[PDB]
Amino acid sequence: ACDYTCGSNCYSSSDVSTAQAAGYKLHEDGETVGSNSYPHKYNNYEGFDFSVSSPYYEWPILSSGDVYSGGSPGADRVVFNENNQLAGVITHTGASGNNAVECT
Ligand SMILES: Nc1nc2c(ncn2[C@@H]2O[C@H](CO)[C@@H](O)[C@H]2OP(=O)(O)O)c(=O)[nH]1
Ligand SMILES: [Ca+2]
Repeated sequence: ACDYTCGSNCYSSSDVSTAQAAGYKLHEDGETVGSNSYPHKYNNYEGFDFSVSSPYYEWPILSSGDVYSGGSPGADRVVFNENNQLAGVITHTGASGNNAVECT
């Protein structure tokens, strides 16, 4: 079973932790990757009830299991905060335009 399911993509807690560590590492170094500059602030326009405090940052999580290193970020994102706490896993899949929904 998936710990997080973003559309058709299935993620385990281990996939999420691995992606989160990568994103957070770049964040503490003031570094960014990809044409879209990841990680970057996640504004929470959707107003998800993250139990973890802001500010929030998003980083891509890939269905291939690889850690994001530039190139196509796909539609899935791990969201974490300043304390390296997981806020949630979200996706653009199944959401109109640039909106996002949570992975269930
Ligand atoms: N849907 C959504 N996108 C956000 C938010 N904060 C940052 N973004 C990013 O801003 C872009 C334009 O709104 C989005 O496509 C998304 O980038 P990602 O593609 O990196 O997820 C947010 O709170 N909601
Ligand atoms: Ca996996």
